Amino acid sequence: KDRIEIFPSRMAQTIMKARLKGAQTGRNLLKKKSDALTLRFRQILKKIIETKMLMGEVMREAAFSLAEAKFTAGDFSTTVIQNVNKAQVKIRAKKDNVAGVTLPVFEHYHEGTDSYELTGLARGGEQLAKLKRNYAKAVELLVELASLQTSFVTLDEAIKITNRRVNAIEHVIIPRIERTLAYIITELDEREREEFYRLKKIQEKKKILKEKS
Amino acid sequence: PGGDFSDPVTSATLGIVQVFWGLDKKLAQRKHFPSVNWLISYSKYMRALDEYYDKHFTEFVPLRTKAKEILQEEEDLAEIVQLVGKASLAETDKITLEVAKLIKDDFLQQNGYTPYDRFCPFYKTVGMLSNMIAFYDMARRAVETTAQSDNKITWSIIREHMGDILYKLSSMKFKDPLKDGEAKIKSDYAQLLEDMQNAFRSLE
Amino acid sequence: PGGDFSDPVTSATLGIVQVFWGLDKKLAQRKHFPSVNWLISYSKYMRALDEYYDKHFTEFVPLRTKAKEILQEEEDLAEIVQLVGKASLAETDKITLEVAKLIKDDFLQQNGYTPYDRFCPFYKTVGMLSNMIAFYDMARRAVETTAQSDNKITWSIIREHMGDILYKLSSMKFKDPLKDGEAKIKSDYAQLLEDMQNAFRSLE
Amino acid sequence: PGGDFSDPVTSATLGIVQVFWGLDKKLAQRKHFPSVNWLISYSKYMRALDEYYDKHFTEFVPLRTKAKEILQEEEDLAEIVQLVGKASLAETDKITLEVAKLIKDDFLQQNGYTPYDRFCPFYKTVGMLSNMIAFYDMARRAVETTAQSDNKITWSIIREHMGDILYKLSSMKFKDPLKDGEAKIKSDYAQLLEDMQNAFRSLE
Amino acid sequence: RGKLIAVIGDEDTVTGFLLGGIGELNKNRHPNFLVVEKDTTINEIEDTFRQFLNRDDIGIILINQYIAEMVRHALDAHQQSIPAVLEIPSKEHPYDAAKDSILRRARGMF
Ligand SMILES: Nc1ncnc2c1ncn2[C@@H]1O[C@H](COP(=O)(O)OP(=O)(O)O)[C@@H](O)[C@H]1O
Repeated sequence: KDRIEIFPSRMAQTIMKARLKGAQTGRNLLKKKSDALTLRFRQILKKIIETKMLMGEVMREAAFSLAEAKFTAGDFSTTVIQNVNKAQVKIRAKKDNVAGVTLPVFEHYHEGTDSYELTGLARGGEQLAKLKRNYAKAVELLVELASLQTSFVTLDEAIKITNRRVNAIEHVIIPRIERTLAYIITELDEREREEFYRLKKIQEKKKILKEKS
Repeated sequence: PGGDFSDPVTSATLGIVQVFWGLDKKLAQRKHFPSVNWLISYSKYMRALDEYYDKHFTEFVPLRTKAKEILQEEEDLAEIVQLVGKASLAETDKITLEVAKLIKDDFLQQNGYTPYDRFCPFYKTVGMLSNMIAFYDMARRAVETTAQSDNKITWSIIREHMGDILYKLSSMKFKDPLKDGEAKIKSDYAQLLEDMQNAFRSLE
Repeated sequence: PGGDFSDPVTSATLGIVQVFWGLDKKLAQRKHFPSVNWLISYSKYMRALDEYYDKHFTEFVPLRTKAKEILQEEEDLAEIVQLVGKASLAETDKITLEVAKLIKDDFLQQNGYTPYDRFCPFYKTVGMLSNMIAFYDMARRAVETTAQSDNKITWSIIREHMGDILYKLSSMKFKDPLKDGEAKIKSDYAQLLEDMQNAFRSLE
Repeated sequence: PGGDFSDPVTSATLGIVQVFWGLDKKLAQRKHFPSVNWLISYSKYMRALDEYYDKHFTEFVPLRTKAKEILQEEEDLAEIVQLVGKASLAETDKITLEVAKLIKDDFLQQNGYTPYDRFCPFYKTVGMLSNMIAFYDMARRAVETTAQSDNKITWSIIREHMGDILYKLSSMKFKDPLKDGEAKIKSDYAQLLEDMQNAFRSLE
Repeated sequence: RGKLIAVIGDEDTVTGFLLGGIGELNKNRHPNFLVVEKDTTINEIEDTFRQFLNRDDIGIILINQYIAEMVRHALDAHQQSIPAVLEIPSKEHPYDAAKDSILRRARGMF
């Protein structure tokens, strides 16, 4: 509403002033935390763009380098798509604190259970070896970029929540407290003007009696 | 007249008296007794009492000073932990909070309707405060010196190691000055001090 | 003076009278008439009229208590929506808000300078309230019995399914008590109920 | 009290007076002198000085309206540059945010502890404002004509094609009104105008 | 450990990522891939992506960019974080900064 339900008195005035000061210090705390998260967001965006560009050029490298190692082992398409026992890249979740928020990122626990060991010892050697080296490094780099994107998303939503809280404390709460402070000042000023009138009446009656008697 | 600090009687009185023991309504609502504010109360005799303490209890004034500093730092941190929520806090802030809670719950808080906490002699008071402040100093030093070394010490691997030293402190207020005595209680407190010293020497 | 209900005459009268119809300027500026507050008003004759309503209308006190509860829950929802937005809300709260808005805009509001709303008999009042609480019950039951299921009939489904029914629920107030009569009004209100019930069978 | 225009005296005097030069302390701490706010100040005598200006300084009122527009636009473009990252800047807005700063630093700022800036006659004032707003106009048209022409001009080319024109603009406020006459300063400003026009045609 | 990477590319890309070392079969013999050519339709694409998401062990879903070009509706509706989803370029069409769902939230900051 336009005011807080309280009764005008010189005790309600200090209570309301305490409330106002507390609210407008909390506002500054939240306004600092939001800009911390915002700086982190603007950094994550830039380095995500750079990692995107570099992994894209790496992907084009791998695209033009696939054919030469393909030319040395026949056609292992059925071999690769039907024979898959156990992938040896794994991923786990870890946290990273930023101003109280817990961004989730990824840890790359490197497992080893290599099934692709036959791989034509005499039909495809260094070619396929460097090929899987390339693509494993690419897998790890894109793991890094995925962790960056996960951070990005959680940070982006927490920024919105904190800005909503700041705007609420700034547009809804503090104006209401200030309104119910101005009202209390007015009402105390109004209580004083009645005691003044009563005392002036008493004095007037005194100075009427003493003179007519 | 409702709780106003500017009642004409209360404002006329505060200009004359030298000691003011204040009333905390929030403490009387949570049933913490005696409900002394300890942040608006004052005494103007703490400089005329100096040569009495410097002759009878020569180690009390530093304990009083440090206790008051701890109780103010806790109030500074409280309205921060309220908004953000104690996630990102230095370990020294954790120790400040968890020693201030001890001081509040076990030293300042007293029960007059019990046969041991009805009248607490001053040797009991000084002993309790001395042991609590000694623990504070030891914990803070431990966490402060091994700050960037290996095996970073924290408040959590202190509450693990010494969990029963943190219980003889939270139960110093149950000794009785008429079933026990002066030398008995003093011996107990000295033994507890040696215990916590040994624990802080072993852990660190 | 000033719209302040804390002036001497209002304070003197409110301790004398048994009914209190308190008007609001916020509702008067939007031309929401009559501008009764419905949150500060009261009547101390609500228990003395139980016999009359039981003997004559007999289906009204339930409707009244239900409508009062809806209007009271909406104001708890609104002061939260004002600070954290309308996204933290369950589906039953999204139903309470819309039903309370329907009640406020098409039951409590009554433009008295029109040929249809200059006077509203009590049978028309109970009929409108019946048809407005039946929808509340049906919608809440539908959103609640298929909650854990994967079909999840929510308020937006109910709203895009029945956009032909909500308009009739809002236009229930345009029925002349004089040009239409009692029988035609009662029949139309009994037909809108069947329309509602069939439309609510349609989405299950 | 504390810069609060609600005291009865301040409210009355602002209700009465027609001009209000708002001196600010914030601008004084930045060494911006004369520290007039230019955003809360006003003057309601601008329609009485219309025969005077139109008879003596005919080409002034348009420059006044333009300068006020520019100084307001540089200010209500504040969150656009903070809540966004200075990059989503339409070339019109780059031109603004630069020429408005040119005005703030070389027209609105005056230094009395000099031999040339104690007194600024009005012919010098209208000359210094006409050259600046003429620049603004030409540099803004040069951009918004080649909007889609494969020869996109931005402030980066404008600031390199005219690197001495901009200095001479920022050096207009050193022409002494006593050691240099009035015809001399008029001819200097006209020469600067024609050089601006040339160096803007040698860019298209 | 607790989560595995997962692919949706083509035969050449899934074999490239098996060479990298990813590609796994469910205990139901379901793969971490669904190869797409001139054969299958987009309803299969979208319910495959749906069962990719709802599967509560997948953390990093790679999808070639030219695959996601018509199922942008399926992945734009994705708004959570941990089911990470990266669109990948290749020689047919390299990386395009326009049709990204993670540069979706960078409006203005460019
Ligand atoms: N129930 C109503 N229906 C239509 N108009 C109304 C209604 N109540 C008030 N008004 C309008 O609002 C104005 C309120 O005036 P009035 O009833 O005299 O209030 P007051 O006596 O408090 O001044 C009227 O002029 C009327 O036009």
